[PDB]
Amino acid sequence: MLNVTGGRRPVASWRTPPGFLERLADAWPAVLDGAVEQAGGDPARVTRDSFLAALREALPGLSAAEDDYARQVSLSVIQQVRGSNVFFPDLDYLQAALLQGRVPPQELDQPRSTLSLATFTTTTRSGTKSLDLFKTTGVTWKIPKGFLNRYNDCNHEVLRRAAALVGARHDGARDVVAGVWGRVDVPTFVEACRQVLGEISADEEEYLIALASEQVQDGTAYIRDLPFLDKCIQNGKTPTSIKGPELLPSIFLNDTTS
Amino acid sequence: MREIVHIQGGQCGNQIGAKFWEVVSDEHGIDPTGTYHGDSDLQLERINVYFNEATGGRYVPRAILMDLEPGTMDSVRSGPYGQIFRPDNFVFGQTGAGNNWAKGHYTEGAELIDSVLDVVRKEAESCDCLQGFQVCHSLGGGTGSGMGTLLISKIREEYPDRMMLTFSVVPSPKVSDTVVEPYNATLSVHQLVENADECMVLDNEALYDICFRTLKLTTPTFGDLNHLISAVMSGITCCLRFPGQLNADLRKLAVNLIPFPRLHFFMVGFTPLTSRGSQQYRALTVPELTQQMWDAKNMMCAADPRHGRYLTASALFRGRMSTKEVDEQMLNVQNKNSSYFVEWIPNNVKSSVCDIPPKGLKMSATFIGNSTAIQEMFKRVSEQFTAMFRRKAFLHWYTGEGMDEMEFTEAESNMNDLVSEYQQYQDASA
Amino acid sequence: VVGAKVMKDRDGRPAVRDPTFLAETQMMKKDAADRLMGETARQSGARDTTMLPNPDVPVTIYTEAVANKTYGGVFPGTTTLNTAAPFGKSTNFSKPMSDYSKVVVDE
Amino acid sequence: REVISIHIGQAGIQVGNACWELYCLEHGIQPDGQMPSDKTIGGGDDAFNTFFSETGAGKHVPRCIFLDLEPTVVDEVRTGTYRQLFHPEQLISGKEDAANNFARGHYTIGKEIVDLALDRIRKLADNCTGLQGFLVFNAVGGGTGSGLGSLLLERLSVDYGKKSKLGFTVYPSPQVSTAVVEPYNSVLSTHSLLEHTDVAVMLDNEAIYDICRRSLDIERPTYTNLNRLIAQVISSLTASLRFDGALNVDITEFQTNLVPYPRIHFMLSSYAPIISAEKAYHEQLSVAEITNAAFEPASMMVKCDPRHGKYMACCLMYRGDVVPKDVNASVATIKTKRTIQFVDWCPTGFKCGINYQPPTVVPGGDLAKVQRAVCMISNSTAIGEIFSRLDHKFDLMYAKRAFVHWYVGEGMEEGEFSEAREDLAALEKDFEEVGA
Amino acid sequence: REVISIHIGQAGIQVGNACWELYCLEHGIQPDGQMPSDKTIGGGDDAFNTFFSETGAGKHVPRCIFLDLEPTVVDEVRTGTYRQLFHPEQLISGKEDAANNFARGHYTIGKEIVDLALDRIRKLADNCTGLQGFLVFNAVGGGTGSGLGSLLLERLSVDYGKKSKLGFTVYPSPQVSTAVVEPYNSVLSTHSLLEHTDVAVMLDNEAIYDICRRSLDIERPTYTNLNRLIAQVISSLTASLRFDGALNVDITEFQTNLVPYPRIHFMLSSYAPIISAEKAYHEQLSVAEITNAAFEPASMMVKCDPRHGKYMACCLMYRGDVVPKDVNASVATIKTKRTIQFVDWCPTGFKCGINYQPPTVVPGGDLAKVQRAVCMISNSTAIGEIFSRLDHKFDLMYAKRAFVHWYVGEGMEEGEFSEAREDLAALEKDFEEVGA
Amino acid sequence: DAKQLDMPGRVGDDDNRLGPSSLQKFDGEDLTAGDRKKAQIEQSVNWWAEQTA
Ligand SMILES: Nc1nc2c(ncn2[C@@H]2O[C@H](COP(=O)(O)OP(=O)(O)OP(=O)(O)O)[C@@H](O)[C@H]2O)c(=O)[nH]1
Ligand SMILES: Nc1nc2c(ncn2[C@@H]2O[C@H](COP(=O)(O)OP(=O)(O)OP(=O)(O)O)[C@@H](O)[C@H]2O)c(=O)[nH]1
Ligand SMILES: Nc1nc2c(ncn2[C@@H]2O[C@H](COP(=O)(O)OP(=O)(O)O)[C@@H](O)[C@H]2O)c(=O)[nH]1
Ligand SMILES: [Mg+2]
Ligand SMILES: [Mg+2]
Repeated sequence: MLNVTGGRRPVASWRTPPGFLERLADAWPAVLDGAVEQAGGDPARVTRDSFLAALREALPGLSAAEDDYARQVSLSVIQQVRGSNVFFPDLDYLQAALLQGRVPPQELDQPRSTLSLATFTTTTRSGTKSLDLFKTTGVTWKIPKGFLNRYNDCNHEVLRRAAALVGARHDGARDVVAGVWGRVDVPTFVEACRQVLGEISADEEEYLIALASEQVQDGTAYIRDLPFLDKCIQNGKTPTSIKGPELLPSIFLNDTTS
Repeated sequence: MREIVHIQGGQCGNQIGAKFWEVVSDEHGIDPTGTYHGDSDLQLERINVYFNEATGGRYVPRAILMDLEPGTMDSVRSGPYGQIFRPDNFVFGQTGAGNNWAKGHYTEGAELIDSVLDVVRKEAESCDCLQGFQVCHSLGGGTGSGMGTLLISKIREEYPDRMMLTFSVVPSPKVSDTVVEPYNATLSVHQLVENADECMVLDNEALYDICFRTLKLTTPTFGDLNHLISAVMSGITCCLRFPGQLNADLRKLAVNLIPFPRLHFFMVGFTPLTSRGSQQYRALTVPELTQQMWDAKNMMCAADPRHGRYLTASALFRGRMSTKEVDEQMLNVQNKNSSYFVEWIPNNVKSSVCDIPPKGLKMSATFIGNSTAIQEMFKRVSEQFTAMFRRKAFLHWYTGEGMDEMEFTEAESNMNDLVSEYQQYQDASA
Repeated sequence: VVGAKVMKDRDGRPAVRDPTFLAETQMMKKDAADRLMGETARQSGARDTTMLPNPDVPVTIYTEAVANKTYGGVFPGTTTLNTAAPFGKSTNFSKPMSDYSKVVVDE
Repeated sequence: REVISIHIGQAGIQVGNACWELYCLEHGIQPDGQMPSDKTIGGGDDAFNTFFSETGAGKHVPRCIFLDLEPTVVDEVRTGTYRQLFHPEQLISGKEDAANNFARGHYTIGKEIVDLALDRIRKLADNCTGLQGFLVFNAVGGGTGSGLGSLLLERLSVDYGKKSKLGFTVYPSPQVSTAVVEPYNSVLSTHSLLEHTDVAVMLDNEAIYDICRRSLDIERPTYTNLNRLIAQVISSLTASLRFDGALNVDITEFQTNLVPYPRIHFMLSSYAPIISAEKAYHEQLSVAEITNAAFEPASMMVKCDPRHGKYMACCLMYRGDVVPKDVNASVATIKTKRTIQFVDWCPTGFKCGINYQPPTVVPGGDLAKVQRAVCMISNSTAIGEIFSRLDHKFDLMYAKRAFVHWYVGEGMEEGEFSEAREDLAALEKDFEEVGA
Repeated sequence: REVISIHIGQAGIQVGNACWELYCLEHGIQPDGQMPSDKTIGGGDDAFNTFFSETGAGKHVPRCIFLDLEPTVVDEVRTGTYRQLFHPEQLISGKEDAANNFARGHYTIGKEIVDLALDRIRKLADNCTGLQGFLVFNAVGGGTGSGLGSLLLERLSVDYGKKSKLGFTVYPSPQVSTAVVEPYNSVLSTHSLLEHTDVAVMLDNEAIYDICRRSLDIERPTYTNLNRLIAQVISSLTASLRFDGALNVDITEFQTNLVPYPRIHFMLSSYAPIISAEKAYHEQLSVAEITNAAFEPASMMVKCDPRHGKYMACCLMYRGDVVPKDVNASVATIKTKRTIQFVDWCPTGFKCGINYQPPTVVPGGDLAKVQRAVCMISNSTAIGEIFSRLDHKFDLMYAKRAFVHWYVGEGMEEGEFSEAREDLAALEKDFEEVGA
Repeated sequence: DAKQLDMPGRVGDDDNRLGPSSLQKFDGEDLTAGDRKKAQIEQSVNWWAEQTA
């Protein structure tokens, strides 16, 4: 099956005979006719025996290894899917598998992560996530120069305003356990920070946006923990458990300082 | 001026403490960010009893958390009103006693308690005039019971003058979690009768009974049990924190309730507590508070007081009340049920009034009755302890650690003579 | 016409039922009473719950707590950045100092 | 909190092949090794740390060693879909079988395989920091599972001594049996399973067969279905270490609250609800009845009848939609009923535990996705009935000196037979005397 | 409050299946399990809880166990319309019949099925919390209805005892009969039906044939029509448990107000009006004439004439638009009339009960939508007539020891034949003395 | 007429006066349980239809 989500399963990847791909490229439009007319006129009802016979008649050719390769690949393809194992689910899947020489084809692979000179973009389940270098690692962000002096004095008013913006009655402390403090949107947080600290430079504001957009929970739109976001912004550090495959080496081997 | 250092031991200790600090923080109007937000000035003058001003309106509680498992501390730090404690005061080990009193008293306690003693001493001299230490723990687990008990003994040896409250829940057979509950409760109680100043016996059995019969909740999770016990602790120390027409500190209550030094186990209640279907139909008078306060099905212990005699009793009231009404109700209660009160102590009811209610309530009450029905609980535990100990069940888990057989014999004998002294004081005459 | 339990009283008057008193005196469970009388109980006690974004996660008490963001407060636990598997133990605060994955944001 | 799991035998690593498939699914780890692309920048749980270790660049190599003597089933693991998941060194494999021969597996091939095995485990424990305990998996029927199984448990106990070794063993069932010399293997194994295991959990096969025949209505069950639900039991008693719960118990609690005497560690496990997808459609799941369902002998994991015995202690792991309110109500009803009876010396014979995460399904598994479940681990005297049932059919074959020449040729003598027999006799006297 | 109903025999589950059709229609249950709220105008309430349990996910399964020995009729239920309604697990089906044999059904086969049955009923009773009582449906003519029907009742009295066990039995008719060994079956069943049934209600088939011939004037009825109006009787005597009326009578009152001696519980029954869709419009239904019509022998459910007997006690259930005034007037004029007579030592020989909800109709049934109805359950000495007529033709066959070799070959002997004979003799002496 | 001029201690579910310190409103009592059970039913129906298919 090709339309399935596509998962990271390891591959077998037989080595293909040399003169096989260029001959399949022009022969397969005939093999598709042969297999269908042998299966009775409709797709998805082809036995691997009928497919091998149609292949053998369409490409006379077929030295020993060149035939054994096709037979073994067809066998793996038919077992790919759990069920009856009497027919082929997708003829196009089989064709692509036979061309690449991989049991699961190149087309069924993941989307990957783009890494332009600075940024790092990952297409995730809910939207896309991005990480801008030259000013951060996974764990520690680079704090702006004149921000902490101005933040540490008016620190608490930021959250008082952030909760008043989402509708917290600041007289009673019932709403904090009710959970209205839990849900705070990212633009509302930055707007409260603007209303508290006055003019916020574009750089410092972007710093705030980045840290909040990190700390926000996946799925929902609001942050998880406001008093924790406080010490987060104060310390300039983040509990990100930055993972391995392609982001972890690309941060610490490349020269992102200058 | 008068100060209370809070100590929470173990999982139950930490979760009770978390709801307690939430309750107090709302009473004094401090938000999760650790700054003042309230309206009345009457909240500021007596937060030195519980907090310490750090920097520009930043009050951190005077608490010391102590346990042996990471999950409990994260449950503390992750919730709201969790980012207000100081991380230095989070003395904390990570092996885990695991329902083993010997582990919590000889192996892990013996090396972790010195670091706990550092933090508690540092926070003890952080203030001027100690009123007393407030230790909240359990008697079922190990890291609460065992280490908490060694902490009590060491503190009482360092500072013997200051007061010492201990809110201890006792394992009840009706809701009995672990198997070695009696092996922990028996040894812990024996140390409590010689070290603690006064104890306030709670139990989950009566707490569940309250949430079912009186509150009539549907899903009484542990959040509400901690909710109830926390309200009890706040009601105890309202008099320190707020001006009253008749004040009553911790040492004043203790001297009015404890007639003899070994006889310091109290049963507690709270008023008002009514279901939300029945809050439409009620009134708020002092008689309306007393009828629910002295109600046997509102105590927070599983001891029916009409099975014994109230040695002494105490009542702390809060709200705009009339002292004549307060004292006439106590007199009427003492005169109607004239058999459940001891003879050789006339006027067995100490009382006090404070003018500041909890936020949103009009009037409230808190009861502390030192009865002789508490020997019902200790006999109920000691009979299970001797049931196992006649047969050395589970005994190897302690004996293979440094404990011997004599510790169990003396612990049972100390439990035996205590319920003997309670029986004799119940059967005394004049 | 399905027959009610208590249809009419001694006089010829229809009966308006009080689900809250039933939920109190456990004559029926509240979870049943609300669904059975969804019209009055919504007016009497009930309101809707907040749902997780992913429907594959089972819906239980703790999942509703973590949905409406009262998880850490009502229930002793630790809040998690992920929401597909909410109750994953996270011990960043308690991790020893030399642990290979330990940040010091809280301290 | 960290725990490593060693598997000894062809049954051990088939159970492990089902257990680890369940663990990767519970933590969202793709079978090639690493979490999906969503969790690459910020990540998440940090719960996996007790079973996996985050290696290198996007890999989570589990904390276990499969070990066997024939390379057949091990290479099946090496060539399956989990080629990438297990480090190559961890999957140990000898050259020739022990072949249902305890002596062969204990004196002939053990001496060269166990040194490599424990020199791997040592560097696994050194990578570990907060080791909770080991947990072993073996069937005492064969030769590898019993022979070097016993040899490994012996050398583990001399290297560590007091560390908790949870032993999930598989005995031969009374009637459904697949070998002939398995009585000899079982008796010679239990003489060291008594003395080196901390807590042992019996798992007979015909009991699980009746479970799949009756409850899950799988009319033709293979071994993969058995190993699937055995994995469910392991997952349910370790979920407290992995995910946070309202009332947690670790591995140290089992040793504390279920072993009243150091020589009595044999636990009849159980599980509920074992329900198919159609009976779940018809039957409601509430804490009261699944607590009852965990106590009936038609849902235990060992073919024995506790109505003949007296419960010593009981442990109850709950997962999912569970409040302490009703579990206290349920254990109340259990303790007031009299269709089951406890031992007099234990008056508080229960221990509950609650976790938040409900058990998962495995695609291809037949259990329905439920909101709650219960795993009981009890202790009784029905186990003492099992050992004598096995002791009799060992003494039958030993009276005529059947098959003895195989063991004596491989290196032992007949003093081992006499001493293993009188050990079972002493253990029988111990169980009868405790139950009084 | 809950009441769970067990059914024993091929007539048991056919009666059970007309009852449960009527119950599902009364509480608006679609046969696939759920109730559509839109279609039913009636107000919603938890009245259904005494039969259906809120199971699974928005599903209601009855509190019932069909049990039979032939797989034919049970598997026919599993293939019919109500497939998804019942459990697959509650319909207990044996593999081989008792085949018109109390012996085969009480000694040989009962000992295998009774353990599975009553160790399932324990799980239903555990699901209940306010269990009112069991009620049994059986025909005593067959083998499993008689044999293990008595074995079930015996082990019920041992297991529970104080919970009420209402019995609705079906005796063979005097002249219309389907079997030959039924005298032996009925006698050997009734010896235990004496001391183990709490309240027994007799139901004969020719009497019901008379009803459908005379009143409903269906000239060619089947067992379904018999099953249908028997379900009308059962529904109308549990309606007080289900729907509260002006004067309710629960299941504990029949025991109190109709059983003057612990060994005298056999109740004539009746029903009125049993009226087709065309006599309904013409006849004006009022409380007076339906109280009259429920008292003639032309309208009873047992072929006997109480004119030869004395009414020991009576019980009148009313449904629909009944005020207490006229029901009190009708019971007054019955008390004054001398065509029937009450026993002298019982002066107040009535117990009325009134429920507001009218009895429902089954679309495709034969009854019309009726405003008000009466279900009488009385007690007399005409039952002493029935058992003596049956005892005559039991000793008739037993004189030549006919068919005896069947029972002796199954495991019986001659002693229980003798003692079951003289037991009916003592009971006859009992009824003749009480009627004095 | 202090009794007659006084409000009831708790007025309904949402009440601005009733914080956590005052014990008139408990979190443990939940009025959302009714609909939460409905959500459970929907989840189970979907899951088991999928598994059956
Ligand atoms: N529960 C369970 N038992 C199994 C399974 N597979 C094999 N067994 C048991 O394994 C026992 C025989 O030993 P094996 O595991 O087959 O082989 P061995 O233990 O490695 O001994 P050798 O054959 O000498 O290598 C039998 O009693 C089976 O019950 C399984 O998948 N599940
Ligand atoms: N009233 C009534 N009686 C029935 C009905 N169906 C069967 N019977 C009676 O059932 C009696 C015999 O028992 P059956 O139910 O036929 O068979 P059984 O009870 O399973 O006993 P075995 O045939 O030996 O297995 C006969 O007297 C029939 O009159 C019915 O629908 N209504
Ligand atoms: N009131 C209350 N009791 C609790 C709580 N948690 C556990 N318990 C009780 O404490 C006993 C076990 O205590 P445990 O957790 O082992 O104490 P610790 O481990 O030393 O902190 C059990 O009987 C529980 O019923 C809680 O949060 N509140
Ligand atoms: Mg093998
Ligand atoms: Mg039949």
